[PDB]
Amino acid sequence: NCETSCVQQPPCFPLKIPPNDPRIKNQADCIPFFRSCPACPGSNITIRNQINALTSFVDASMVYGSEEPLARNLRNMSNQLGLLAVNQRFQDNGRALLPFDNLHDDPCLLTNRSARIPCFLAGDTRSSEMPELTSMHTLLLREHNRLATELKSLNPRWDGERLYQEARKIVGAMVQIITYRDYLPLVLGPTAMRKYLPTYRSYNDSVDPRIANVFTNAFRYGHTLIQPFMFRLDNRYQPMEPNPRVPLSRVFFASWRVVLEGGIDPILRGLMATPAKLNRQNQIAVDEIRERLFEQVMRIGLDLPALNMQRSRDHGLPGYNAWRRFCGLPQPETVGQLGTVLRNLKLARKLMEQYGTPNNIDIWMGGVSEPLKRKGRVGPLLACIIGTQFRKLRDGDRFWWENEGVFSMQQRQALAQISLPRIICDNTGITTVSKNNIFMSNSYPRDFVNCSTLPALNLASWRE
Amino acid sequence: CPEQDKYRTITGMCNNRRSPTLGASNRAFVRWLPAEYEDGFSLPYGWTPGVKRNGFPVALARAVSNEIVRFPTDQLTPDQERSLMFMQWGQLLDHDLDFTPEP
Ligand SMILES: *[C@@H]1O[C@H](CO[C@@H]2O[C@@H](C)[C@@H](O)[C@@H](O)[C@@H]2O)[C@@H](O[C@@H]2O[C@H](CO)[C@@H](O[C@@H]3O[C@H](CO[C@H]4O[C@H](CO)[C@@H](O)[C@H](O)[C@@H]4O)[C@@H](O)[C@H](O[C@H]4O[C@H](CO)[C@@H](O)[C@H](O)[C@@H]4O)[C@@H]3O)[C@H](O)[C@H]2NC(C)=O)[C@H](O)[C@H]1NC(C)=O
Ligand code: HEM
Ligand SMILES: *[C@@H]1O[C@H](CO)[C@@H](O[C@@H]2O[C@H](CO)[C@@H](O)[C@H](O)[C@H]2NC(C)=O)[C@H](O)[C@H]1NC(C)=O
Ligand SMILES: *[C@@H]1O[C@H](CO)[C@@H](O)[C@H](O)[C@H]1NC(C)=O
Ligand SMILES: [Ca+2]
Ligand SMILES: [Cl-]
Ligand SMILES: [Cl-]
Repeated sequence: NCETSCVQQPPCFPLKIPPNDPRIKNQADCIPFFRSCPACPGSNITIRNQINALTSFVDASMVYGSEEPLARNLRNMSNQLGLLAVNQRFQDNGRALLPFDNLHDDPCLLTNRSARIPCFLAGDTRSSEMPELTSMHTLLLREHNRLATELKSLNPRWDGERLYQEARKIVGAMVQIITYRDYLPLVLGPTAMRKYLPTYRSYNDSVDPRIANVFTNAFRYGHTLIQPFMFRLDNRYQPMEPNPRVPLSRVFFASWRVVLEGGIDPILRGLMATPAKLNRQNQIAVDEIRERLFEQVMRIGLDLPALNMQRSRDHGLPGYNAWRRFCGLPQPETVGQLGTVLRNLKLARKLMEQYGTPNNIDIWMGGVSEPLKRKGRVGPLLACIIGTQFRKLRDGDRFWWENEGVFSMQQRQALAQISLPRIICDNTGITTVSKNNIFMSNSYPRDFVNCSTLPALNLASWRE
Repeated sequence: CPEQDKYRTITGMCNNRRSPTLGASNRAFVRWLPAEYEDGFSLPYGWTPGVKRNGFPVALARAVSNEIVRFPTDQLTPDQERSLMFMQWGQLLDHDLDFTPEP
């Protein structure tokens, strides 16, 4: 049992405790860690590699699932309306909630012993890790059903299957548009955006669309954005008393907070009107994830940054310099050289003391240490890894929304009008949302607008 | 692998017609660089006490976190140009791209 043992026996790779740890005084204890499943179990021939359980494509598989039995189970098979299943026990001000999962070992039940609210069921298994993630999953579930209803009235001749697939296709396209038009320019900054994601031309069947092993660790740069609380706000965007700022170590797997503490509208409001944490070289990640990760469901609070580093070792990822060289970036060999790259000598000194050489700095650690690119939230190394991955997911996807034959010229012109704030308007009781760009807008009322001003998705070009 | 289709499969299979598992679920990640293991093929760096990586001792992941990541919560800097929605879309998007299973 990796969960309770400190013995390093496969598949356990527990994180050891250093002397003078600020939290774990018992040096015979450990932070539990299971090695990722090998692609070829027991082999002495193959170089160990890991598995991606999901479709790499930006296809809303977190909504629909990446496996056929699960995809079937998430659908409402009780009629021919092509809808996804909704919670049968609870509603959110008369609006759909995700169905519950029928888990034997449900972590969500341990977050509030009396509430007895189990984990939700979505396309991806992690849907209940934080209520803000649950809210985004619920929002998209509602958007599919809203689309499947709006298509039934336009085309009464279409059966269930056609309604489900056509709504799935639109949802998939919305995730692509929001990701590449609004999200990625703000992650990468404009120079990295032009370098790694130049204007789309067309599908290219020679572009490998797989997720690279390094991306699974590099995309964890998001851990530096995490706030130590979940912020909830009322219809006037004011702190929702009681508990408007719940510590993160009290929200992990707390599906009950979505059912009994106001639904998803206060959560979405808090996401829109609260600023993200800024990654700074001496303020990398908060103690709610660094000291108290999942503490109410486990024997010990975990350390997400430390888990990231142990994971990159588990995955056999090369160090910082090898990745800088892969990207065509200079490779600092010493503390003085690293100081220049990081434009921060104190940070270089700290890194060198730990690692001895920039060749050994773990990819996440080195990546998040780099100064941020102008109007971006990653340095050159992460911009390269992330930008290269997303170009492959776009140029390598036959069903990319702009690819000839996926949608008509008219359907594409209609899809270009979508936005995440408008999705929030059509599926919640929220009447005042963030102005575009939703990822930039963070101050109420300065960056907020009325839903009526936002154009809706015109489905006219879907009439058969 | 059908010659003509209108919708994606659930597994991602057949998106690439020449190599139909590419981007499909439950497959090995692609590698952009050869892996680096203590024994060259399976054991992670830090697995064996005393075994150095490229001439240097392996730092404990928890020690790196304590020495480099740890900072006083009261000091947190809010990002004037990013919403928490920027953080949440990231995790949501990540959950459309990869999930690395464990035993
Ligand atoms: C469809 O996409 C294909 C993939 O393109 C890549 O991915 C996309 C997302 C973009 O990022 C794009 O920039 C990427 O290239 C694309 O095919 C690719 O085309 C390039 C250019 O022709 C090919 O590069 C050539 O490779 C050969 C072979 O060696 C390579 O592989 C080995 C082993 O991994 C490496 O060790 C090498 O360093 C190379 O990477 C080279 O010999 C060749 O270089 C020589 O020739 C050029 C001029 O011809 C000189 O400038 C050089 O100095 C050398 O003398 C190129 O580097 C690439 O291999 C190929 N990839 C695949 C998978 O086929 C295709 O062109 C796109 N089609 C359209 C219409 O867009
Ligand atoms: C609510 C905020 C977030 C978490 C809680 C959280 C937690 C994790 C954990 C526990 C893992 C697995 C750790 C391990 O290797 O043992 C994890 C993996 C990854 N994350 Fe995390 N994460 C939260 C938030 C984010 C954000 C905002 C991210 C990106 C913008 C982000 C990304 C990822 C990714 C892609 C991974 C790897 C997933 C995989 O198995 O392939 N996380 N995070
Ligand atoms: C667990 O959830 C329950 C609700 O099911 C919370 O209980 C409420 O607590 C307040 C005081 O804090 C009381 O006024 C309510 O009457 C309680 N409701 C019920 C139904 O008991 C409880 O606070 C949550 N527990 C924790 C530890 O957060
Ligand atoms: C299926 O759809 C009907 C009509 O919208 C709804 O009343 C019912 O609750 C749905 N079933 C499930 C399991 O979501
Ligand atoms: Ca996917
Ligand atoms: Cl249910
Ligand atoms: Cl890789």
